[PDB]
Amino acid sequence: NGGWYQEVIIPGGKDRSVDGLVWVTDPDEEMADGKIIHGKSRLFSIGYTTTITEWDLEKARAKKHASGQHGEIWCFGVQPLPAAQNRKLVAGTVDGNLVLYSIEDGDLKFQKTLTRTPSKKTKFVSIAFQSHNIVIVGCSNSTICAYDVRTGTMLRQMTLGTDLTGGSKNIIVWAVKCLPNGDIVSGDSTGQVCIWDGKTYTQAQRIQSHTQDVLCLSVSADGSKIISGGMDRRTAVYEPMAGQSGRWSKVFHRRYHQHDVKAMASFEGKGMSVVVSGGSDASPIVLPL
Amino acid sequence: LFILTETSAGYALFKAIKYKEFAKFDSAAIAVEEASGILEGKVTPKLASLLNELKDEKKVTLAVHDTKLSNSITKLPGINIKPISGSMTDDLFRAIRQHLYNLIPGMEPSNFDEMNLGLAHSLSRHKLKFSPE
Amino acid sequence: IVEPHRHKGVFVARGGKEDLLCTANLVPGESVYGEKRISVETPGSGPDAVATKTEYRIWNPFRSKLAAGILGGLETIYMKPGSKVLYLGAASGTSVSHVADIVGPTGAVYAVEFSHRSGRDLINMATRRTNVIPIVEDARKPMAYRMLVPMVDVIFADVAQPDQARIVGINARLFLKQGGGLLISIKASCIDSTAPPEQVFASEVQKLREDKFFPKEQLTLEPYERDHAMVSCVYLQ
Amino acid sequence: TMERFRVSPCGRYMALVASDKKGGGMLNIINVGTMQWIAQARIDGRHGVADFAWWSDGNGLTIAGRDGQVTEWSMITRRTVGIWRDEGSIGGTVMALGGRNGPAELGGDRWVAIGSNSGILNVYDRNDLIEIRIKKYPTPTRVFEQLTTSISVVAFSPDGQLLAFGSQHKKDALRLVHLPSCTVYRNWPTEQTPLGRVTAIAFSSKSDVLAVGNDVGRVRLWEIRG
Amino acid sequence: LGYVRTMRNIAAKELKELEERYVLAGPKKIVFFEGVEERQQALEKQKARRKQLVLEKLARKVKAARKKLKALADAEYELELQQAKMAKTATSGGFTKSGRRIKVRERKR
Amino acid sequence: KNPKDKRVGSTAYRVVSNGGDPRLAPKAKKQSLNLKQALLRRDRVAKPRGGFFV
Amino acid sequence: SAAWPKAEDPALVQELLDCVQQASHYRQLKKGANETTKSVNRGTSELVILAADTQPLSIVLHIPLICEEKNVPYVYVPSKVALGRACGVSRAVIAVSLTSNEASDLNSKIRALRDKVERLA
RNA sequence: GCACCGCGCGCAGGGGGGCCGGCGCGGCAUCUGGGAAGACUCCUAAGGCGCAAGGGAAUACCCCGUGCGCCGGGGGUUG
Repeated sequence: NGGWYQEVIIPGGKDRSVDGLVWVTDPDEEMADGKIIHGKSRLFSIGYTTTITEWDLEKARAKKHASGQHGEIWCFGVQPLPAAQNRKLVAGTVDGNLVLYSIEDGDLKFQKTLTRTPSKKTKFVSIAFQSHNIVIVGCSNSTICAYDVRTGTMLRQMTLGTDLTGGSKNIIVWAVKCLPNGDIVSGDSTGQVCIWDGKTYTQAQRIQSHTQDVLCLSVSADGSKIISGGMDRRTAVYEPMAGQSGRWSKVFHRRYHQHDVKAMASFEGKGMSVVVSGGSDASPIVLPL
Repeated sequence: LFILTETSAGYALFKAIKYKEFAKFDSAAIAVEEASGILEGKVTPKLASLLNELKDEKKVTLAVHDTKLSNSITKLPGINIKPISGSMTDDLFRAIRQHLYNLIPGMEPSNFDEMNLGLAHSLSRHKLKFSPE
Repeated sequence: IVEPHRHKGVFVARGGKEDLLCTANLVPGESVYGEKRISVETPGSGPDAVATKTEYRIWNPFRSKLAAGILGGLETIYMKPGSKVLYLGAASGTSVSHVADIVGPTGAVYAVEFSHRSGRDLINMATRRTNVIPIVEDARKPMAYRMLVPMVDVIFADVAQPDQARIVGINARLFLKQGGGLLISIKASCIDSTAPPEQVFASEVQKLREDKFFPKEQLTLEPYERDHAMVSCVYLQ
Repeated sequence: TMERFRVSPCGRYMALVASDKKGGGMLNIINVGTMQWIAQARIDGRHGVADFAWWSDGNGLTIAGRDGQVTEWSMITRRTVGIWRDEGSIGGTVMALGGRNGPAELGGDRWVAIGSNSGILNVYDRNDLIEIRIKKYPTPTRVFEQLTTSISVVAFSPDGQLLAFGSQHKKDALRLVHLPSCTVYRNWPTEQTPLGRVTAIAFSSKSDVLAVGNDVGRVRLWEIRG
Repeated sequence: LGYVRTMRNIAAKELKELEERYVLAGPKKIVFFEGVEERQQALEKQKARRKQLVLEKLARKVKAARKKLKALADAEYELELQQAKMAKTATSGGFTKSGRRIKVRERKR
Repeated sequence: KNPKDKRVGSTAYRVVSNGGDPRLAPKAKKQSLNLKQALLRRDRVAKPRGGFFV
Repeated sequence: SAAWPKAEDPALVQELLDCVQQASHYRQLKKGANETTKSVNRGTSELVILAADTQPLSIVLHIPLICEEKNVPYVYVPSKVALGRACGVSRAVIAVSLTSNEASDLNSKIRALRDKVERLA
């Protein structure tokens, strides 16, 4: 409740990094008498390898490893709740193939591969789920693909243009996330933030916000605020424009960090709405949301 | 510790290390009905004649490695003892079939694999008519 | 002239310009899929000079995965006449007939093939040779033929699925003996068609090794096929 | 560039295709009276935007890109109404949009005509796109395969009774089509009708005069009389 | 064209049979070990003209059969280009004798 | 690390190696870590690093 | 259904139909189910593209058997009309088969395209 | 083994290192060259291409104006 006490540090070895972190929290189970068993929360990570690691916070070391024959995993996420005991991780990678791992009953194993891109030069850099069965992935070849997890099919390939600010024509969608009403918010290599329609999968807005590329996004739990953190050490806050629906605009920006803002995540509960942004200056900055 | 073993012919039970009892069968076209009855987990006469004791449940245990068969024979009220699923029970149901040469002088002093072959042919041709030609 | 090879149950036929592989036909006077066969007698019949007793079916390594391993330098094949081999991926009864002729009448080969047309030709082959039993079931579901298959000695595995090591893993946890044998044929263009095949094969060997096999050897099938490996390994010993 | 544009029929807006292909084309929409940017409509394709057409009431516009994706994009909600696909188009070249008494929420134009690079021009009744949901695979009212080279021009009559579509790359490759019957007129053009290599066509405001201008630089005029 | 197609089918069957016979006549193998000790023990255990003529003969037969199949395949391709050059309408395919490649972009109506 | 393989000329004898990662973490691929940086610094150059120093 | 190596990605479908159009201009293409079957049986065929919009789908299902016997890659595009006017036919073509030769930029495109089809499989 | 009043040299090879310099394989945001390339673009010109004969030669290469065809330019009023 505003104390921010650092409890445990579990260090990895030499030549070992951590790129993505995902908690998997089960829903509230109920006993025979009306007592509440809360969700057991398991921590998964990737380390710029082909291996998803599950961490044991009780023993303060790594619990499990899973790996399939594919490239290095660059982004992953846990499928949201609509099933109940059958939840699955979806992981994008370098060479393209969206691998899909299974987690149930204390297990982490490489289940299958949904699809892969035709072009071998498509690298998957960010992933976010719109619903239980629709996965929105950003790619390096200027696309935001929207796959469907059950059959593994492809709903639509959203695209973005060249960057006309410098060279290097391929834009890179560094962070996608999904609003609660269905829209998709995506920060990319131009420092833009695009608002994509949820039903049609076309863009509805381009908001030029940053100068260098937007590296991480965060979306409020009720869908009212968007926080964008870029490589120009800049954090920008957007609220919807009054009147027309689906139109966002940048309320204000400020440079909170001293290097780029590589990751941030939000929390809103028990009288505490924060968003914690960690960058490359090792200082996690907590903003009130 | 009642274990439930299903071969192509019959069943065995090793509750007290060493084998305790059995149930034998041979050479009928109701063997494929037994086969479908454990493809689902339905009522089975060999199953019921095995699990029918007269006293009570004396300790609620029946070790069957497939969870589907376990929670389909949980629902039968004929004996109301509740079974257990495969709690990584590899050692039991692997060692009994590797050391099943010890069992063969007990219930069927013979080689019963010809009806295993016949049931395999019957099931495979049943599925080849399920994909009809 | 016919000699037996180093592998028991496998024969070679030698001539002035050729060297062919062959097996001892369990049903003499009968061929299966259009294969050449040689009649040889045991010596002691000079006045008659009729090739009466032994009929040998020529094993074709261009249609067999296992026969491409034996001519490649497979040190053991883990099976002798009288063993028990589970054949995973029996495509229309091509190699499983030669495996049945290797294991003989006191051996038995359990063929598993999910695909229905190859199941049709497999059962129409398997009617004659009685030492095979065919199972038309998905190899990714071993509890559907757990009643039908007893404990085996060798698992042969030629199935074109990306979770080939997982299929081998569940079938070996349910059917292979302690200290058993596994001969698996790995297809790189089936598992990952973009990585180097050495890397694909090394990842499959590592998956078996964490799946509690012991990789003894690996050899490529590359005068005969393209980007195919054969891993010969033992189970728990 | 500012080469390709379309002014709205109400005269208030004007859309310009932005020269940025990269697997999907956008077009910037400009208020006519003040000459300022007011919107932008982006579609996904392979080479961008083949053509587009404003709706008849003047709000939205239908953007037919290359590789067959056609997109109805409204001006009121300022996002995409829907996306459908031309039937079997390996790549679109031109589109036109005309008639009256169409669907009320899709601009009120009845017919859309999309001509591909093979030579085939499909004509769809726009009351068949509504399944606001658009069918992802509508069927054409009529597929015209009379011209063999890529369809370069297409133009509806302003009262929505004629449709003239022509290819530039053949001498005298122009056809004239009745609507709603979708039948090619067989009596004109004949073997000796001096069309030339047709580069632009234009129907009159009362639709009494067809003007055809070729690659030599000669306009010729034809009274339409029914 | 029909005659060249039948001769190409016969010659392709001959090439397949001859290449099978040549392979049957004449970092490949990897053996794994648990440790350097077992690897060195196996290395201790490793420390403990007719075919040339007939394989050169089969190799010359294989090269002549490949030349024959390549010649018949080039003949069949040249005859398909002759069909394209003599079609009743303008069809793409083939080079002119000036060198410029024929390509018509009309559709077959 | 791992002992390098020894080739007789036809076959290759190699020690298996998985003794690097017991329970700790898998070692990050330096080729993939430098690729994500090269997507972050595309054509852009660094500013001069420190103060007055050779 | 029975069209399991389906090409669903529109970028890959556009690449397949562009290579079909280039082979059609090179006269390196066999159009139709019977001509496709003849090219696959004779073994001159490098890649084979079937269409999944066939109204009885079972009239092109024999070609996967011959391609499994001859080890050539087959792939399914969505629309047979698109395949037809990609070849330049003005009819609906349900199966097409594009062949190989000695040395071509088209042959390099064929090798890359069957690599992409093997990525689908 | 050579010098038993010496360093060192000729040679077998056991392991690890400087991972210094090359080679091979793989990815590589861009940049450079080539091919293909959009059909508004180029398509060599008001003409050209093909097939089959005929005639001549630097005799491997080619050139020229008869019979069938395929386009193109120009001209061109609901045939």
